[PDB]
Amino acid sequence: ASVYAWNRKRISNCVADYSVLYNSASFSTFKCYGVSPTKLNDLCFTNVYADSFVIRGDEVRQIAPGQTGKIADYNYKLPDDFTGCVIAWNSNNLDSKVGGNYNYLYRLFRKSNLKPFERDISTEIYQAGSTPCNGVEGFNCYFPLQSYGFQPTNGVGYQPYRVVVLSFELLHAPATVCGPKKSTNLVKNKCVNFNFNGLTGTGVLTESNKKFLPFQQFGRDIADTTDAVRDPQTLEILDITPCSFGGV
Amino acid sequence: AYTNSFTRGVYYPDKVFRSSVLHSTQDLFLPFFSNVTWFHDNPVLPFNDGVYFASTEKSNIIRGWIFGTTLDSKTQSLLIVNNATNVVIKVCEFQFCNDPFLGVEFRVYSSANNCTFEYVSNLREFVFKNIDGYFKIYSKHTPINLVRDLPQGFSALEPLVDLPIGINITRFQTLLAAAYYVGYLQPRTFLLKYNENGTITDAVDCALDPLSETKCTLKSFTVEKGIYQTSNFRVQPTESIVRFPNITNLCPFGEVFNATRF
Amino acid sequence: VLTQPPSVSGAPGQRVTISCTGSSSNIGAGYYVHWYQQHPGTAPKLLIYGNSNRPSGVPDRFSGSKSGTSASLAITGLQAEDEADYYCQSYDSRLSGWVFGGGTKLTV
Amino acid sequence: VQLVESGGGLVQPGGSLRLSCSVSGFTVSSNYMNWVRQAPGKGLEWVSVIYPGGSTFYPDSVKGRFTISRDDSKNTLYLQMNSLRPEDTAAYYCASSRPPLDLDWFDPWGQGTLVIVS
Ligand SMILES: *[C@@H]1O[C@H](CO)[C@@H](O[C@@H]2O[C@H](CO)[C@@H](O)[C@H](O)[C@H]2NC(C)=O)[C@H](O)[C@H]1NC(C)=O
Ligand SMILES: *[C@@H]1O[C@H](CO)[C@@H](O)[C@H](O)[C@H]1NC(C)=O
Ligand SMILES: *[C@@H]1O[C@H](CO)[C@@H](O)[C@H](O)[C@H]1NC(C)=O
Ligand SMILES: *[C@@H]1O[C@H](CO)[C@@H](O)[C@H](O)[C@H]1NC(C)=O
Ligand SMILES: *[C@@H]1O[C@H](CO)[C@@H](O)[C@H](O)[C@H]1NC(C)=O
Ligand SMILES: *[C@@H]1O[C@H](CO)[C@@H](O)[C@H](O)[C@H]1NC(C)=O
Ligand SMILES: *[C@@H]1O[C@H](CO)[C@@H](O)[C@H](O)[C@H]1NC(C)=O
Ligand SMILES: *[C@@H]1O[C@H](CO)[C@@H](O)[C@H](O)[C@H]1NC(C)=O
Repeated sequence: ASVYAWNRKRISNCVADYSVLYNSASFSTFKCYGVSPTKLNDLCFTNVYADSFVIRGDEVRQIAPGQTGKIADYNYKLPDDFTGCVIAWNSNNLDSKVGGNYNYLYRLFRKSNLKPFERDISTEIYQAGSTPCNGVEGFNCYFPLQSYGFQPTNGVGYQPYRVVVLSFELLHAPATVCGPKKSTNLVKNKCVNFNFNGLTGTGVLTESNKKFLPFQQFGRDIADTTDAVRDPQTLEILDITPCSFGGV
Repeated sequence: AYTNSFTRGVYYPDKVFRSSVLHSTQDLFLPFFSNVTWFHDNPVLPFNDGVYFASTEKSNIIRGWIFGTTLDSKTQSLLIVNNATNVVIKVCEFQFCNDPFLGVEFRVYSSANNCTFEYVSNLREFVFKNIDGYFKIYSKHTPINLVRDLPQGFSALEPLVDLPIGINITRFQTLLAAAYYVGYLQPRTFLLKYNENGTITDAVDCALDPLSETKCTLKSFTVEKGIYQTSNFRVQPTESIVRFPNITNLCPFGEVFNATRF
Repeated sequence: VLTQPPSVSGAPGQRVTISCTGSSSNIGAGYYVHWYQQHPGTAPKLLIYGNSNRPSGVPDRFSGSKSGTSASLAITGLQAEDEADYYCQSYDSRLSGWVFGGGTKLTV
Repeated sequence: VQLVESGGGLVQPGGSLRLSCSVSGFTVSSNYMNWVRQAPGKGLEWVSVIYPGGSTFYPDSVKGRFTISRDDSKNTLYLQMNSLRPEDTAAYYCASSRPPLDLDWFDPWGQGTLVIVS
């Protein structure tokens, strides 16, 4: 979408594989605000909003909290406390046309600045002066939007770049979007420090001969002590035996 | 119309395996022998702590529910439609009909904007409760051998889904294309009897009578011969009495406001 | 500041141009070379905007082309309309400055 | 449209000027505005860049000294220079309405304000 009319996609109830985006070299800008770019997988949020737009090279610096300019103030404004990472890459060989690619537009003239994540898509001819335009362009009557002359012969500062901003929103909600989870090899007949989903402790795990119901994740004994767990991956039932100890 | 709920409405409090143990837990449950309404229509009904639903349809006429608060597109509401082999769970700003129904065609809402969540996966019993943002649904499908009754048997409802949707459910309405029952859950403590295979085979409603109360104190399903202390009687206050002295020595306000000279 | 020639001299009638070499963020000054025909003693008057483009009222002389870190502000048919001071501008480094080059006082 | 600058002239060293940049036709409140200074024999550098939303950018010429503004009621801009450095001896320019696939950057210029600042 055009930067003046950015396409907001809500990401929820899914596994956010941030390691691919971080590890790859396809992006030229990767500015993370409020999160650590190498710890992003461990941060769970209620909503993730993917703001997709194209800006010019010189304006990539403007896709940040606190920036100003024709785009930052009249097209796509970010809040000072924006949380998320801004990812952008050079798209010169994708959007530019020999005769100039003018299909990408941005808003240049507006009565006031946008609110965070405000999408103003009005096409009313902007009245800059005091004379009503009444649908006629002229003195003090300027169209509020203007197109970009994207061409393959333009310098880098005028080449198109594709920018994707992943906005991280945490609401009073379960927080359904998280990164991939770590898993390790199962160790049997030895004392290990284990963590099965949310069940943690120390003990010896052996093959179980117990039969759990299809919806039961772990077993607990008469003293509220965990004595069996279901393996989250292979649906094996494992008994937890406390590590041998005693007086000497 | 009303009927006797008997011992129906128990569900597995959590996803925990327990073997040959009596577990004491307090949660929202359908009271044993509660007074439950027998429906043969579909008005909007209030939703308090949770709702118990059961139906005895052979033609599968009743196949949906509406849950929410405003139910008029002002707030989010949950729409569930179970057709054939595909059940759709959707939370959106639905604009519902003033008398919603399904045909035998879909005329439930006229618009369903700003959708936030979607998931697809005889005697039928369900429990619907929204706790801390999770909408928990339990169900059981069993044989039925009565024509106009609620068999006096026992089954525990199993967890089906736990939708992580921040929905406030205070009223609800059923969706139909038959008879069904609606009851309400209360915060009582139950003693659940687990078998060696992790299922619930019996239960005691701890508030049903002094004998059931005794069972909870001993945490036994069998009460032995003897005398047991089970509760604590307290007379409650019936009024609120506040007393202060006679109001005397009033301030000479009359001497200022009704003064002969200002 | 882009390197602009100090001055341009000639009599009218010979085809001429005012080349202006300046990276100005590259892109031929971002096709953003604001060429202005500033009259001597009067405030600058823009001649051609969007160097390749001719703004309203631009003379038949008006022309403009930018290559790499260089530009070619051309006036065709040298006539009395050309004798003026010329100024070119572009964003400072890579900003939205509209900074100005060396300035070209074209004197006949 | 007509943009007539006022307030320029001779002011003693070190002071501040509340000059005004009148504009006709286009009420000067909501167009991307720029203000520049250009001394004799010198070039025009963007002293300030008054974004129509309100943001102001003073890239090179002005340094904490000059404030670009507009009087909303009269549709005429105001050109504040205050705490002018001995380096501020120059003239003013305050017009930005680009157009009449394009660039449209800093097209017009008004009558200008000429100031002698010793
Ligand atoms: C001044 O006098 C008036 C009436 O003469 C008082 O108004 C009366 O107040 C008494 C309470 O003390 C009421 O019982 C009467 O019914 C009121 N009557 C009227 C006509 O208002 C007024 O309260 C006096 N001032 C003060 C300070 O008590
Ligand atoms: C987990 O992934 C493995 C990969 O081989 C697959 O064998 C296993 O069935 C998956 N687990 C579940 C619960 O589907
Ligand atoms: C239901 O309530 C009515 C009066 O409110 C009572 O007479 C009736 O016995 C109740 N039903 C049961 C099963 O107790
Ligand atoms: C049930 O409804 C959903 C959407 O309302 C639809 O996609 C699905 O195909 C329907 N079921 C069948 C069996 O067609
Ligand atoms: C869409 O839903 C969000 C919350 O999920 C709410 O903030 C927003 O106002 C809704 N949009 C409309 C038009 O109601
Ligand atoms: C529930 O309703 C209260 C007011 O009725 C509101 O403040 C709260 O945010 C709502 N929460 C959800 C999850 O619906
Ligand atoms: C419990 O499960 C075992 C399967 O190992 C089965 O043989 C036994 O009959 C079951 N008992 C009950 C009461 O379901
Ligand atoms: C208050 O009034 C009652 C009569 O209503 C009187 O008997 C009592 O003595 C009074 N209290 C005092 C402190 O005089």
